[PDB]
Amino acid sequence: EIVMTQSPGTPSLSPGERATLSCRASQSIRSTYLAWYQQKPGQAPRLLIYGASSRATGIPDRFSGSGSGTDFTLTISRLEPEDFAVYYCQQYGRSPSFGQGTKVEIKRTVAAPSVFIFPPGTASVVCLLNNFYPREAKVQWKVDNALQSGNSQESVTEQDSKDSTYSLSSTLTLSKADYEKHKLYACEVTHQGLSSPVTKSFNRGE
Amino acid sequence: QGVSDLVGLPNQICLQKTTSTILKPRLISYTLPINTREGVCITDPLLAVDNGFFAYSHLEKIGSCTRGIAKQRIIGVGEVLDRGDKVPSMFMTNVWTPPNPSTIHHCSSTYHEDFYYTLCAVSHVGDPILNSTSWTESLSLIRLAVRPKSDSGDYNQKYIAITKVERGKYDKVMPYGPSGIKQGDTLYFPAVGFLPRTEFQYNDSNCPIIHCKYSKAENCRLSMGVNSKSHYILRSGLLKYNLSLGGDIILQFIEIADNRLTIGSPSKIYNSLGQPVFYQASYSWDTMIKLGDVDTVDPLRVQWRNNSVISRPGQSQCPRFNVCPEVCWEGTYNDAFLIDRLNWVSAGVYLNSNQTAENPVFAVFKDNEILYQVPLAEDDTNAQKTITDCFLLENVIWCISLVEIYDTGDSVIRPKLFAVKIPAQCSE
Amino acid sequence: EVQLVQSGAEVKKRGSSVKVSCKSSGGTFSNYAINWVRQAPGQGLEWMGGIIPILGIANYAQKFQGRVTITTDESTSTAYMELSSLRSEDTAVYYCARGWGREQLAPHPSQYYYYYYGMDVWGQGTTVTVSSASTKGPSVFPLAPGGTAALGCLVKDYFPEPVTVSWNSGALTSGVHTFPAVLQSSGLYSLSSVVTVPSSSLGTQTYICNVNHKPSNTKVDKKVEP
Ligand SMILES: *[C@@H]1O[C@H](CO[C@@H]2O[C@@H](C)[C@@H](O)[C@@H](O)[C@@H]2O)[C@@H](O[C@@H]2O[C@H](CO)[C@@H](O[C@@H]3O[C@H](CO)[C@@H](O)[C@H](O[C@H]4O[C@H](CO)[C@@H](O)[C@H](O)[C@@H]4O)[C@@H]3O)[C@H](O)[C@H]2NC(C)=O)[C@H](O[C@@H]2O[C@@H](C)[C@@H](O)[C@@H](O)[C@@H]2O)[C@H]1NC(C)=O
Ligand SMILES: *[C@@H]1O[C@H](CO)[C@@H](O[C@@H]2O[C@H](CO)[C@@H](O)[C@H](O)[C@H]2NC(C)=O)[C@H](O)[C@H]1NC(C)=O
Ligand SMILES: *[C@@H]1O[C@H](CO)[C@@H](O[C@@H]2O[C@H](CO)[C@@H](O)[C@H](O)[C@H]2NC(C)=O)[C@H](O)[C@H]1NC(C)=O
Ligand SMILES: *[C@@H]1O[C@H](CO)[C@@H](O[C@@H]2O[C@H](CO)[C@@H](O)[C@H](O)[C@H]2NC(C)=O)[C@H](O)[C@H]1NC(C)=O
Ligand SMILES: *[C@@H]1O[C@H](CO)[C@@H](O)[C@H](O)[C@H]1NC(C)=O
Repeated sequence: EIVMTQSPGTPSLSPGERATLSCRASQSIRSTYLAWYQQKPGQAPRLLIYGASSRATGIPDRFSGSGSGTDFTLTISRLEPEDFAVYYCQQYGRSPSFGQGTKVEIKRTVAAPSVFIFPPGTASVVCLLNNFYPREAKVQWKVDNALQSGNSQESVTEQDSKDSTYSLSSTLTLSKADYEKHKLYACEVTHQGLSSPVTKSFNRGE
Repeated sequence: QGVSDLVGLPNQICLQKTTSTILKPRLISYTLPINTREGVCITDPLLAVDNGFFAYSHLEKIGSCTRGIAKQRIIGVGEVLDRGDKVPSMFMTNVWTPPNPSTIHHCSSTYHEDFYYTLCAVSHVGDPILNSTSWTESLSLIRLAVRPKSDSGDYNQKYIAITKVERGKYDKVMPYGPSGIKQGDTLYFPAVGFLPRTEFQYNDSNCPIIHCKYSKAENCRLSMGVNSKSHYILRSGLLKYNLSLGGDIILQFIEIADNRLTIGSPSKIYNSLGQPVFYQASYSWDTMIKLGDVDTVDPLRVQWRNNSVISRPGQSQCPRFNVCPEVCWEGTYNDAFLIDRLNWVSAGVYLNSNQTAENPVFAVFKDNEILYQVPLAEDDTNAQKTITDCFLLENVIWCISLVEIYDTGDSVIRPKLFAVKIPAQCSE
Repeated sequence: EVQLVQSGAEVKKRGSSVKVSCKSSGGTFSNYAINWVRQAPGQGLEWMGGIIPILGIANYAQKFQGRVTITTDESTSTAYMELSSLRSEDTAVYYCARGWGREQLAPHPSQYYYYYYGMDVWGQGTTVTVSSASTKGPSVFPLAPGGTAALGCLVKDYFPEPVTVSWNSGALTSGVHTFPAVLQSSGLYSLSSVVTVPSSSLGTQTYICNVNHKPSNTKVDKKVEP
């Protein structure tokens, strides 16, 4: 019944550095009833803080709890490779509840997406956005003159082990019936790290 | 001289309001057998104090206070005495344990010359309040001598099952509350009657919804039962046992009058400075404290105080200081003891919280102001049920308070007992 | 030292019911609480309920009240969580976790409150897919390509996750991104795995992706060529 809101959602900041993540409750609560959990990529969460200031059995001294009333704060002193994960705050007691989570990304220099397009009763056209940063990027599909809506699906990788970039696959699925009725196929990629939108395109042929 | 009832002309007490702490509580739970172990809950407590004697009861079960397996039921009596340092202590002298501890429920004790008479319900379906339709009415009496003897037959302990109960138009009746009174040779126990909701006459026009916008007129009637569609409604009152009669024991039910009517709840009747007083717990929408001078005992009518400062914690529907009719069954038992009739000032424990059973404060208060108070534990201390009983030690007013708490030192829900002297002056 | 062990991944029809196990390896359940937490794919954690066995009490969040029964078996030192009438919204990973739990006095004539604390011991998690679609193998399609080129494999229309992809029989690793699968409104999944290579080498080398979906026991191995 109590609602927890976390912030920021997607912070981007550099290793070795200090970090502070805020959790706020829709209600005032006693400090005794609050925990901080960490979920590393694709595995179970683990407990960092309980009672809003205490590190548990087997926890490094980097992690520090703070706050009371309605505002609470987790603090990482020296960030480290493993310290890049998702962080959840939990109010517990009668009916426990989690915040939506704060995922600490890696800060790095802006990159630009390499944009590629691949042609195929159905056919699927794919557009790849290789090795870009930061995650925020948009893909707009284009048929002869058309700007499409609600017929495309999107997938994104996590940050690369080597260069900490993202790649993206967008895919346009349409029946082979409407494939011959149209002639041009393009994907427009807007990103912060490029001057102005790049667009790769083709027409059935070659 | 010694330990006596609160009668006569006691030593003076501070009648002025003060925010200083002039009350000094003491722990006296030690000369009693609450010997601690984790894994147990110690629930359903009872405290009674009369004429330098006391009755005490609890149910120790293993695990949950609700679902746990009952292990021992204690009904004990003893003396209230001066240790030598002018502080009253409680010394158990005679303890009774039933053979099956899961069957005794809702005990109530009143003192008469040589004994405490404690009246209990016998149930094979759990708490009759929750299993009202399944409960076949069975009442027992355990009479305990406060000063036992050696070759006295059943003078020390006497268990007897009651067969003759005059319940009037109520389907069944039951003791509900810690303690009651004597009038001559006639004992009166706080009690409750179960009335079929079908034959409950109540003018819904009496429901006070004036300047209560979001309250309907039915809410009073619907709140006379454990929930809106309960088969029964609960009507508080007394059970009368006249010791002069002889023959098979007869108990007779006496319903409480319908002024400031609220759902049957644990109550208690006691003598203070010559005259009887009634406290009824606010288990309903009327959350301001319910106590007052008994006008008549039989029929039972109560001049409820118009108290505007003492209430009890509730839940989201009928929380502390709620005054508008709602359909709810919430709240706690926190009684109060009249210690000065001329100014009508009382002493008792309340839970300083709106929607949580915690923060017990011992307070001396009048109808519209708390004269002075002191916390009995820390801010967040889980505490629910309090029974306060005051008396005299060498003509000085002392109160003994039972508080059902979560004990953090042993992680056990259990009763603790405090002794508070009421100070003469308002300044240290 | 103790850790918890949960049952295996399950796939169930819409409207069916699930009963997930969670067993204590090291000791009994003695006095702790077992909470049940769930994580929808790509989403956050939500507490579903908890149980305190030594008290014989279970408590649930409102959103899951009625749909969830949290039971135990102290003979087997084993808690169970049964969800019923599974909707697609219940496709998730269900962890069991352990923390302290305390019974408290409530402002009610009969009720008691029950407090579930921070959870410090976690099970490995149990994936539960709910879908009306049936087990199927994937169609492996190629995606063939001014100084760097991209190629890849499209692993389309396979229902039971997962599928695995390698390049050049696991010899090509650098510059590879295998994307997280997406679910089509057909109730089937589709994935893409891609590679950046030198354009100079479009003729020098030959690239082969190895799609292997075990639930169907597929091993299509498809080439890519201009
Ligand atoms: C615990 O509950 C107390 C009672 O709650 C009330 O009753 C329940 C059933 C429900 O109806 C609630 O809505 C009620 O608030 C809380 O104390 C009450 O606080 C309110 C204000 O929040 C008080 O009110 C005032 O009443 C005065 C008369 O007694 C009016 O003069 C006054 O009117 C003026 O101000 C109001 C706006 O406040 C405007 O209408 C006008 O501007 C006008 O000039 C208020 O209406 C009420 O008297 C209090 N009742 C008490 C103390 O018995 C309590 O909340 C706390 O109250 C005090 C102690 C402060 O510390 C508050 O900040 C604090 O919230 C609840 N406690 C907690 C912790 O929530
Ligand atoms: C009301 O009475 C019924 C019947 O006696 C109680 O149901 C029993 O509950 C206990 C505890 O779970 C079981 O061991 C018995 O097998 C039950 N018996 C039957 C016949 O159902 C019920 O618990 C009682 N209500 C309360 C609040 O105690
Ligand atoms: C308790 O029982 C006794 C015995 O019957 C009652 O005493 C009678 O009281 C009436 C009126 O007070 C007298 O006329 C009788 O002479 C009394 N009889 C005896 C034998 O003393 C007494 O009234 C009862 N008490 C209550 C409160 O009902
Ligand atoms: C509590 O307040 C009520 C209402 O003021 C008092 O009851 C009324 O008191 C007047 C005298 O002022 C009588 O005429 C009425 O007959 C009383 N009853 C009603 C109105 O129902 C009540 O006396 C007060 N309590 C105390 C202990 O004085
Ligand atoms: C109930 O109230 C109405 C109006 O207030 C009245 O006419 C009626 O007589 C009342 N019922 C009884 C039994 O007095």
